[PDB]
Amino acid sequence: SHCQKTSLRVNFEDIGWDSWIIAPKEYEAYECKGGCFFPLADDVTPTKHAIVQTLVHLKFPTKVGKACCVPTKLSPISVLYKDDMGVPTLKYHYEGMSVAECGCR
Amino acid sequence: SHCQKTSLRVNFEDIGWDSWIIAPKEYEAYECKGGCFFPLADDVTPTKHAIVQTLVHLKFPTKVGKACCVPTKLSPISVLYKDDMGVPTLKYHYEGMSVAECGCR
Amino acid sequence: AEPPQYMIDLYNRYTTDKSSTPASNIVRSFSVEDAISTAATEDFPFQKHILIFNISIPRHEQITRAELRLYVSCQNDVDSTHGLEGSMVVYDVLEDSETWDQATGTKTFLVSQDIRDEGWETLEVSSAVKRWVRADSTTNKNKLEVTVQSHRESCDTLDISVPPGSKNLPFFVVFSNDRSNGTKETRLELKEMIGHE
Amino acid sequence: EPPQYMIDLYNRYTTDKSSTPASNIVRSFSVEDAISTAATEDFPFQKHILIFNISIPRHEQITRAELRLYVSCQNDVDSTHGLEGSMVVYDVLEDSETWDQATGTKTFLVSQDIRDEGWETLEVSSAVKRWVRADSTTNKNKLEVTVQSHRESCDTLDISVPPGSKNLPFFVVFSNDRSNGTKE
Ligand SMILES: *[C@@H]1O[C@H](CO)[C@@H](O[C@@H]2O[C@H](CO)[C@@H](O)[C@H](O)[C@H]2NC(C)=O)[C@H](O)[C@H]1NC(C)=O
Ligand SMILES: *[C@@H]1O[C@H](CO)[C@@H](O)[C@H](O)[C@H]1NC(C)=O
Ligand SMILES: [Zn+2]
Ligand SMILES: [Zn+2]
Ligand SMILES: [Zn+2]
Ligand SMILES: [Zn+2]
Ligand SMILES: [Zn+2]
Ligand SMILES: [Zn+2]
Ligand SMILES: [Zn+2]
Ligand SMILES: [Zn+2]
Ligand SMILES: [Zn+2]
Ligand SMILES: [Zn+2]
Repeated sequence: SHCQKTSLRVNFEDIGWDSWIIAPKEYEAYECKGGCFFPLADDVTPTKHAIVQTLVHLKFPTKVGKACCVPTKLSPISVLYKDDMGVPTLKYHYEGMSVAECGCR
Repeated sequence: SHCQKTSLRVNFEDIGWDSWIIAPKEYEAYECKGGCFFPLADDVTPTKHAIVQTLVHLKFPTKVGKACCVPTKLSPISVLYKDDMGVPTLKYHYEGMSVAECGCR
Repeated sequence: AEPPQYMIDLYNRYTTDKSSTPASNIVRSFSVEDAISTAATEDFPFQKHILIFNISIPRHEQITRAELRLYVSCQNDVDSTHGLEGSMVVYDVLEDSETWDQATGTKTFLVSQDIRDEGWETLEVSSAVKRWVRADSTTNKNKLEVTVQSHRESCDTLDISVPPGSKNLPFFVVFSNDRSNGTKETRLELKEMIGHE
Repeated sequence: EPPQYMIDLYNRYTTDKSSTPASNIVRSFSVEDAISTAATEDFPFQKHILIFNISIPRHEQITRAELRLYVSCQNDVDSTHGLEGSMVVYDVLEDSETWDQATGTKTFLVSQDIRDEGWETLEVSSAVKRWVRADSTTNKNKLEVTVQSHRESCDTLDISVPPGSKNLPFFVVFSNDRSNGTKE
């Protein structure tokens, strides 16, 4: 395939986070699916090392692997939860919960 | 395994970058090998999405993949090369050439 | 137990399509830990309540606003249909004493509030909490005294619902932001997740 | 093709790793064209108008520029009577198709007394800075170098220039990024 952002809804009960997350119990986390195949275009914002390793992969595919398709930017969500001390906490921007951009690294 | 930095020597002749890279002839680019298996410890600097996705993979291994072990920080090297116009260019800090840290994303 | 609906309503407010983003990113709810109540006397004709809390805000956080929510109600009194009118004042307690309440110690005035309707009242007492965060380990704080003064034509036993009662007890609402603009807070957030993981 | 100076700089930068260079980006610009006029009775010195094609990105802040010339007595007999002289480089603002210094408008850059045969380095950062901020009014991106021999010396003390192919002049521009590496 091709490294791209896909949809992914996460129910916290399924992962067991219902034990402390009061809301929203379920949200859109997104997912980076696909592979980083040569050539790496601009739309995955490749780094020089990612480009190097990819070129090495072409030369030595049995010894060196290709770049991985990972989230480049992450977006916050609104989360109401309980602290470790049980203190009710509401955070309008709970950073790093959903994928904003995907890329090759 | 464990998401960790491994050695990786890159000869520019092998990838064809000898056509513009004057120096060096080969350098240490390093590589992030291993997998992001539960639980993700501090030593791979996991993001909240990486933690979420990991827990989802355990719950739904047929739908969601685990986080990928990728370079988190990158270190520059000194590179002498030719510009697109053929202009000899020397950069003491050629950013993003070698792996400094690895992590789960 | 469960968090107050006020926190949930704040969440619902933030998640509804509001045109205005909140002034504070971090909001916490701290219920009262213990309460010392003294009935009205001839020398001091008002209800006295010393409220002890356990507010603990990280030093990397810069708090914006704090609210003390109390439930004002004529406490199931006869002739309670004669009205409900009065005022209440909250003091930050600096020095305490095991004699009476307001009849001793050291206090700093916070908020004066005239009351009418039975229900929840909100008192902006950000000042006290800021001093509680900057403890300086010299004076014993993290607590405050609330006095309830009834007017002439009002309820006999006008008061706020406090311990040892179990219905509509007081609680703190702290509005806070991160000093490093989210840098230090998200780090502590992460270590919490790995602990929950 | 690349100057040994650039290669030496790389070796210099990679050796002395305990000392970071003042400039991160270094570029080499060889001479594009050269107009040479021999010495006359009216003007007793060698005249050279050197044209370059220096183009530095606007997101880069240049620190220092060097003009490297090869000073040499052009293979003359009776050159063993000594070797002494001087050379001067001017930034050319206005040119003219008659002679070299016998016309136009110039700004003085560097005066250099010379003795040993070999490569000389002239700090002419001022001109390059003016070339980046071109403003498209005057035809620049070029400079004139004059070579003056002292009394009882070589007949043809000069710098190696085109149409020769050995030890030709070239520019060395030291630059850093304004956005601290973000845009570059
Ligand atoms: C000097 O360098 C400039 C680069 O700025 C060259 O300009 C190019 O000229 C060609 C000629 O057709 C154009 O197609 C390009 O668009 C120009 N590039 C730019 C960025 O403007 C110029 O050709 C060079 N001169 C020599 C003699 O090599
Ligand atoms: C009060 O809060 C502190 C937070 O530092 C906690 O350590 C302590 O256990 C709490 N005490 C009670 C009685 O809840
Ligand atoms: Zn492949
Ligand atoms: Zn944010
Ligand atoms: Zn009396
Ligand atoms: Zn904090
Ligand atoms: Zn009043
Ligand atoms: Zn009144
Ligand atoms: Zn009455
Ligand atoms: Zn540049
Ligand atoms: Zn002669
Ligand atoms: Zn002199």
